[PDB]
Amino acid sequence: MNKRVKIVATLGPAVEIRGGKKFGEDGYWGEKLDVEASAKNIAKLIEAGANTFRFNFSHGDHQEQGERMATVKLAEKIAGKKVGFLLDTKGPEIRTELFEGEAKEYSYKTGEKIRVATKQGIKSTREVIALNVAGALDIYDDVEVGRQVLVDDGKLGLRVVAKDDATREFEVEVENDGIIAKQKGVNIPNTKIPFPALAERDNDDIRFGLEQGINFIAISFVRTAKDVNEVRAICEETGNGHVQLFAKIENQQGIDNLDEIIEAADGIMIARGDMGIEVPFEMVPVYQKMIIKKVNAAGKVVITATNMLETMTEKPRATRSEVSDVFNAVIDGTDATMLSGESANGKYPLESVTTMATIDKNAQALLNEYGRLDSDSFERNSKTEVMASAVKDATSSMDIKLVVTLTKTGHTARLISKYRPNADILALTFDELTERGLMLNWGVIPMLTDAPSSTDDMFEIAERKAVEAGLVESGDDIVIVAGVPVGEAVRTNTMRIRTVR
Amino acid sequence: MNKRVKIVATLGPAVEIRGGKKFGEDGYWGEKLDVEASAKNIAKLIEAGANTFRFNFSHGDHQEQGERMATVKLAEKIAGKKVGFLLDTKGPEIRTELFEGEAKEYSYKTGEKIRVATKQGIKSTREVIALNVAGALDIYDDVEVGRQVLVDDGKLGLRVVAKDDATREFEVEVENDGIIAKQKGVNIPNTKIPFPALAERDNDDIRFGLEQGINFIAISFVRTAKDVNEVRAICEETGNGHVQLFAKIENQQGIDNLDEIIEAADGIMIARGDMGIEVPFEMVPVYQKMIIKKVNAAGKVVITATNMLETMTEKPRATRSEVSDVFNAVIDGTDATMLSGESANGKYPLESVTTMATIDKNAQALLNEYGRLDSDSFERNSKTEVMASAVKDATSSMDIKLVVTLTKTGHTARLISKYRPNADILALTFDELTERGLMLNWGVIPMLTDAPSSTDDMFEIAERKAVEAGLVESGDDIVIVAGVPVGEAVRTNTMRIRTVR
Amino acid sequence: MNKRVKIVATLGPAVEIRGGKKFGEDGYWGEKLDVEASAKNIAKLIEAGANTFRFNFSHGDHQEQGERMATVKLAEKIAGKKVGFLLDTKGPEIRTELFEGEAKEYSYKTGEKIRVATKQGIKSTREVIALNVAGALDIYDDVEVGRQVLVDDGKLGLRVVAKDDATREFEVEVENDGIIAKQKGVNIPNTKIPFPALAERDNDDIRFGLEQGINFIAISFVRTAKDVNEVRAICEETGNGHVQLFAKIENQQGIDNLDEIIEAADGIMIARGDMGIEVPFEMVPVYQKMIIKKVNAAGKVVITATNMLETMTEKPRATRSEVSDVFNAVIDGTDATMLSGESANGKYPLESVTTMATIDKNAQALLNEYGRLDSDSFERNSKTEVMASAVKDATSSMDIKLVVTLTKTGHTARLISKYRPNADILALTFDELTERGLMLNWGVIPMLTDAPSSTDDMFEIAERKAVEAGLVESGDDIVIVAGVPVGEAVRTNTMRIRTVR
Amino acid sequence: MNKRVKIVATLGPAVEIRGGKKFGEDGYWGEKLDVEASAKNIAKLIEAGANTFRFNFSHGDHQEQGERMATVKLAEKIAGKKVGFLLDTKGPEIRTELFEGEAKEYSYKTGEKIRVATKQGIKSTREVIALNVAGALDIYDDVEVGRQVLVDDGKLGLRVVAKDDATREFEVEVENDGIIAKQKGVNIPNTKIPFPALAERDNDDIRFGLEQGINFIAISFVRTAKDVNEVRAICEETGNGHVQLFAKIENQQGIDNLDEIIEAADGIMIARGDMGIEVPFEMVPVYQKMIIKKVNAAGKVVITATNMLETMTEKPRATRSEVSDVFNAVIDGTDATMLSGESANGKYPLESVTTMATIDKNAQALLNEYGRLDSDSFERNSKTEVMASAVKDATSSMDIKLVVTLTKTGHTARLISKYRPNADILALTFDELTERGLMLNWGVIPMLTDAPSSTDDMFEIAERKAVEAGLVESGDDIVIVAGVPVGEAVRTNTMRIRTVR
Ligand SMILES: O=P(O)(O)OC[C@H]1O[C@](O)(COP(=O)(O)O)[C@@H](O)[C@@H]1O
Ligand SMILES: O=P(O)(O)OC[C@H]1O[C@](O)(COP(=O)(O)O)[C@@H](O)[C@@H]1O
Ligand SMILES: [K+]
Ligand SMILES: [K+]
Ligand SMILES: [Mg+2]
Ligand SMILES: [Mg+2]
Repeated sequence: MNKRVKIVATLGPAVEIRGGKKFGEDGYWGEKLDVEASAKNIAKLIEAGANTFRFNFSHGDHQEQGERMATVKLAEKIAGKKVGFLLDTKGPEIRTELFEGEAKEYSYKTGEKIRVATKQGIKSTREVIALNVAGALDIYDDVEVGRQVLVDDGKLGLRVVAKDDATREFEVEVENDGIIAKQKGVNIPNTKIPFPALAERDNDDIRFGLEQGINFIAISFVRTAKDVNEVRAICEETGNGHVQLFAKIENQQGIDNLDEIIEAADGIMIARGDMGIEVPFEMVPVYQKMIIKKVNAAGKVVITATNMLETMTEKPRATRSEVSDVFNAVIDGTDATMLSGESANGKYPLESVTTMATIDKNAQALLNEYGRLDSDSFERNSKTEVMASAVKDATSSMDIKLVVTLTKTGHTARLISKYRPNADILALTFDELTERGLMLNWGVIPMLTDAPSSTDDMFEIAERKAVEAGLVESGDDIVIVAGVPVGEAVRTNTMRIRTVR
Repeated sequence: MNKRVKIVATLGPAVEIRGGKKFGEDGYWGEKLDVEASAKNIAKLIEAGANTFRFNFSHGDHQEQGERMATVKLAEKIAGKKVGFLLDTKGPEIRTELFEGEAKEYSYKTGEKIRVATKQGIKSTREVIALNVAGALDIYDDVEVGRQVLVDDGKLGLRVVAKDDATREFEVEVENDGIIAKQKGVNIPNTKIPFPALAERDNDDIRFGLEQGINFIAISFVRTAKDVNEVRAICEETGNGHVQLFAKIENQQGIDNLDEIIEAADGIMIARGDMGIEVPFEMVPVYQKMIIKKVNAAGKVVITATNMLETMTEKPRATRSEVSDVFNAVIDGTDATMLSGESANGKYPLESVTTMATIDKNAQALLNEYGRLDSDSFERNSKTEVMASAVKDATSSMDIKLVVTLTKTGHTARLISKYRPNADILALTFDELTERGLMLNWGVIPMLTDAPSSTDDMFEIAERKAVEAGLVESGDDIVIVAGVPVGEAVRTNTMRIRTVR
Repeated sequence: MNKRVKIVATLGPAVEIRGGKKFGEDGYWGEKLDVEASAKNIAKLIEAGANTFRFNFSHGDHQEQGERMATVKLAEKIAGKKVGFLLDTKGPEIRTELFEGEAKEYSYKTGEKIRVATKQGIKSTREVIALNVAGALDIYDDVEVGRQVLVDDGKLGLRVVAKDDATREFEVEVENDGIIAKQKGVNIPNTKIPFPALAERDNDDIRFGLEQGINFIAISFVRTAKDVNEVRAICEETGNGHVQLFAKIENQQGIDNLDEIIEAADGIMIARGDMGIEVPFEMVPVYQKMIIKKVNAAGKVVITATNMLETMTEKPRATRSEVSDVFNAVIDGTDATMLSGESANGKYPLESVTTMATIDKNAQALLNEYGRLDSDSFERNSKTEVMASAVKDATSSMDIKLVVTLTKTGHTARLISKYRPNADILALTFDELTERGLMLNWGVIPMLTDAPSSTDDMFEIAERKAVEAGLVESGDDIVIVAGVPVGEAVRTNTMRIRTVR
Repeated sequence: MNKRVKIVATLGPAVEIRGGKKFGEDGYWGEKLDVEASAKNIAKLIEAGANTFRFNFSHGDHQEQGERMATVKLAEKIAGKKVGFLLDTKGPEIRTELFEGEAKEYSYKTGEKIRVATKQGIKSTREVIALNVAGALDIYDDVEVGRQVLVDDGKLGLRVVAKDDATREFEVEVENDGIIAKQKGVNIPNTKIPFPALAERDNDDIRFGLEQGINFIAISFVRTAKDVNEVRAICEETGNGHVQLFAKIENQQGIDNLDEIIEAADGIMIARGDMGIEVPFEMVPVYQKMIIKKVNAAGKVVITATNMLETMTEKPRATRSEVSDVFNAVIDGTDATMLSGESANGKYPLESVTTMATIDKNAQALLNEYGRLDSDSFERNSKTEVMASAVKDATSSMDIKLVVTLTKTGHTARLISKYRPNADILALTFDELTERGLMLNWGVIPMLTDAPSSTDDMFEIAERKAVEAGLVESGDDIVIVAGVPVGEAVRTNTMRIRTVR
């Protein structure tokens, strides 16, 4: 079984050894990171099934993100397998503040009346919490009495009971027991804060990521096609046109403008953590099925994320609901499933990846019986798409071990992946950027190979590479597609059914 | 519009000029046939849409059949188009006898009591009719009182009211007004006459046809797989293995043994004239839909025949029921529609072919909306069949002007035809026997071409031949299939989508 | 088996005995009608399955039509079975005139030269054929040289070769051997004769028919809804609002206006004879399938007509194409099939009804497997229609012997019939007009009963009537619908599943 | 919106007030139960949508269970709403023992070494954990070194590293940080402990529960139909034949024997907590979808259980995966969803019921678009089932506000519920046992009414009861089913479509 559903694993201190000290150990942050040992841990995750690593710029500074990115490069060499590099931005969001005098939280216990400051560039006291609003907007006039301020994915709730004009402070009452922690999302539902289409912090973080070398950018809180277009401009201006942009849909505006966002973007990341707070929690499942169907229909990449194996942050086994959620996401038709704290911050990062790989592999087996996606309803809008439909027909007609595509830019691979064929898809490409770029497409196994010359037999190369990759053996039937001949073909125009020597 | 449904046209005196005298003219039979003029008439029928000519050995002697066959050869040269040659046998049947003293019929008017002789090798009187039973069986003991003797496709009915042992004669009463004519089918329903699996007259007629050069044999009254196998043995023994055998299903036994007959045969001819008398007339439509579905499922050829444009024997326009029957046969999924008396014996032979071509062409347009055949339900049982399914998918995905196959034996063409693609199928073949052999397959346009060498580009040849044939123009999209490379491919393994220069 | 598909039989001299003489015997016309002997012949057609008799006013005169209708009333008493009475109007048509002297017809040969008069109010001679043009129009200026004049369903073709202005006569050449009989329909394709809105002759014929007592009117050549509305006004004005109007679609204008025509009418008669000459003959099958689907969707009645068993006019058995046509019309979804010359003019009127009943009964058995109609796609537009859908669901769920509806106006029966349930429909109604009115609805067995009182058990009456009818026996399962209770119910609101005691 | 998907809420100390003290407050257990205050808390859960309360006999003792059941009877009076009573048996299971002294639990760290006693009838200490094995079995010889002992739904893992024959103790190493609380389920995968047919403890617990008055029994670890039959015998013997048995499928033996188990039982509880440890965790989603389809096909009840809103035990909002799990269970076709620790042990019992009701209500709205269940494939095996199919057809055909069934035993309501109609189902029944008995059927609103006499208008009563319920208003369309007339009817035989006055 080759795992068709791709895994995005968020990296962080959990797999990072510093000075021989593990995450949570006293004096850990004071130490310098141990690159080779940290690299070996990451390589296990690669071998376990991680197809792309996510670097959340919401937390670590550029030195932290850059060193972690460098470590993944050694991990690829240790593993002998390449992975995608994905950058997740802060976005038009609100996040929290530090405490005075050595405090890191207050036993925020239910029923008390306390305060949240709107004054920007400051820090907190037990009776008054400061919002490090991204950039430095003043939201005092945007929030009315009766609004709710939620801290840490909604773990703790604050009701605005009054507004103090003298200090520009909200007087709030704790609705339940919880923890106030730095760089924590703060959600204030039903609130129209006018944040910028692209904040300078995001612009700078993206440029830093582009200099390091990344393949994908996940843009937090995309509200319109404009949020995508601004990032696209930076990628094109810097000569990084190959970078794919995944819009993060996490609010009503992103949902209202979904069709326009899908058209501008290369894919969607269903950011359920913020979405379930910004919109009614009971509507997220409805939106998730609908987003997956729409993104697939557009031949784009969809990632399901947040709380998928949440319990695995503290325990070696996930809950029944967590396994069900990962299984259903695959059935709904997701290209990829994602791990956040489970891989970044948890006690069982490798176990979380292996557990997700096992469920994803089991669920792929039931796509024929229970799968929601319907390739039969699609309009075939181009000759390459007609070929992708034909390949899917071959995989339905007989037992096909592998579909091989010789693709220059990955277009043929994306269309074949879009059709969800009953076969793994080996994408033979001629450059590292195209190869890494296909890593989140459902069922695609990207493989680097020499660009073919006019005198080469591309069918022979496809069989040779598939055999080298260990994906096929003598007697197996494979479907191979290419644009023949090289140098005259305008597009993928040929389908061959071949029995492996 | 290229006519996908093939037409089988029975030849006869109607298009044959003898001594400058037309059929029906006094002294016509006494004259010698005019080959070139007769050839020009046949060429018009070829141009009108006849894809195969049927020679009924039930009527004319070997000199008549042989000269007619020779005339069709000149017609192909005049027309510039080749047609199939089909031989129809007498079979385990009963046919009628000559009258004494210059009489050719008696105004057989209803209610009289008269006689039918069983004595073989004799001739008739108004009060006593002789049965020229094929070969010379004695059926006197096979027919009981109360049985019905029907003459000329059931046009006239005789009820057996008594049996005279002294003369071995049946005493019958005329049930209705009609004509007793020579070499007329005589049906005696619910009668178990034990005729031979292969009569000597049939064996001799088939050998004569094989010496002349034929592509198909329609075997009258096939009751079991054995009837087909006996003919198959003669074809193989004489070096005529290329000949295809169409079983004629015209009785309950043929219907009971249909699955075995289909397996032994290359196709079925639904001989409705005898079938509608041998079995309840109201069941023929049920059998017709079922036979077409079964033969198509087997990738074999099905021909619907008898009374299709019957009125056109005497009038220039068919009845509403005749047009409906031809239209429905195409909708049911027939490969071919047939003309008997309309082309052989009628006053409007060319008009009958043109009328059938018009209805068949109109009906092909409604196959997507009303067509009974369902390719989706078929098991794809071989790699060439998987390719045929893939070609059908391409024709459904986008507008394909033509499907081209380079086929050595016609196997790929038959499987593509089986799938009923929304396109004409140009079958490029390397010998005349394969070319003529594909003439009754739905949508197949056979074309002769040089056998390809290892250095040829078969895709270029396919486009060149299609353009030469006038079937495609610049900008048209075509699907081309072949076994590449020539000399190493085991079978059709390649599908190419090409835009015509 | 009960025959679900209804039969319309055209009456004429064929079933009539004159002074102990049959049609086709010398001096037949000079003898008075043997009413009782003629009535006995008609009762046999009723017993054989004719559900309605058609009186073609294009033929003969009011006395002949009135006498024939009285004979049918006698035949209903002799058979103990009621039938519908249908009047077929002349419409905006051209008919050949009576001939001077004794002649009823003349035979013509290909190439003969004759004339066609345009002068109205005169009789034909063999050499000069006169026309009865609706509205007494002069068509001389409407017909150019080169136009074709066709006689009797296009059986005989006449070519206009010259025009004589002195006599306003067309000089024509006979194109094929044929007959020109008195009162035969004349078609002049590609001409635009300006026929009137409603000819006075049609107003007279309709008023005469309503006075005799009829249940249906088939309006010839309906061009627009106004043609239906004019007839509707006469039916309403005379207190004959119960009469149902079947628009005859026989020209391009009717096809073009089909939706408005269906909306105005109670049903459609597919008048294939004129339609096949008025429009390309190959399109009639396309139009037939489409009309049947549209009329059924509208919950109205569709009759397929002309040439269904044409050969049975002269012979005891129909052709294979004729049997195919009747079977396919049932499969297409027709409520009724019709006989014209076969029952009015032929040698086998009773046999023709019996043969059609046999084919129709066999075809009904294949509706589940091959039926074109799809009740699943219908919008249920009213509470009675929702009950009709529920009744069909019951018939699909289990073996239902009979559906019984207690209907004051037949609306519930029409809706149940629209749904094509897998059961016979016993329509218990309280007046003879409603009873005769349902005779052409698919599967409906109309039965007269006393109107139920508010103290009656309608479920018990339904079982008793079905049992007395011999339709069901002990242990049979039946579905019964009614509006309960009587006097409070505004519509059929109840469905009962009952086992026969 | 009425919540069609039923909720089972496990009761416990969480909703209980002891001497004016809440769960999670010092000295709570040393205070007498405040019955009235506890009853008021429970009434809120009833108001929020709990349809049945679950009493887990694996926990506490008969006095605690009996007192809790009495409090629920009080809560039913306070809410003016009735709920079902469900008893959950211990079954052939292993549970941790009570601890010596005050301790209810102990915390353990990874790598700690402790022992597990096999001796029965003793209490645990922190260093030596004792087990209550069903049937008081000695499992020492059944467990080898290297086996894993899991505690509390597999939350804590223990590895057997040595066996001490002197004390019959297992030496184990703690594999992950976790807690060992009293009376927690213990799983030892890949072992075959020979549990008895029905433990005497289960016989006692069931008899005690039946005496209190219960409507349902969930049988833990059903291995075969015999497990169901033994409980059934006790219910029947005691005159409690009305009690429904839900087999809990939580091991491979139950999965293997599912068809026989479903046949013996009234329903199935998908006990995912034990099932996820007993079988590969990735297979639970496959088994869940399959069990729901099979139970629904059988016209029986299916409950999905465990970890549905697990995070709500400690927090006010559930995770994204938890919400996905509840939504998917409804989409899969579950009759009911369940709360365990969330309602019995957590800080947010009322909120947990409210959150589940909200998700269940939203999910019901997407059943038309995404529902897995397909009533179209069912065989209608009886006349009442045919009526149920017809009712669903009515709800599909038009906007039906409510379906009302007058059912003596609830059979008609079960059949209507099986069909998943697009409407609420008001079940009018004549006894409280039938009424409580229908509380877990999908979409059924059970309502007590007087048994109708033969002079009563059942249709009028149905409308009046629906109106008094506030379920319908003037102009609403309702479908009513009944067996009419009362005293002659052997089953529901009538369907009425009625508009509310
Ligand atoms: O068939 P389409 O969808 O019009 O795509 C054609 C385009 O795709 C390409 O073939 C790219 O395909 P690959 O990257 O898979 O080789 C371009 O060369 C070409 O312009
Ligand atoms: O794919 P299948 O159905 O096994 O057929 C394979 C056979 O068909 C053939 O390719 C014939 O095909 P063509 O006659 O169309 O060239 C044979 O050479 C081969 O043995
Ligand atoms: K982020
Ligand atoms: K023959
Ligand atoms: Mg977010
Ligand atoms: Mg024959």
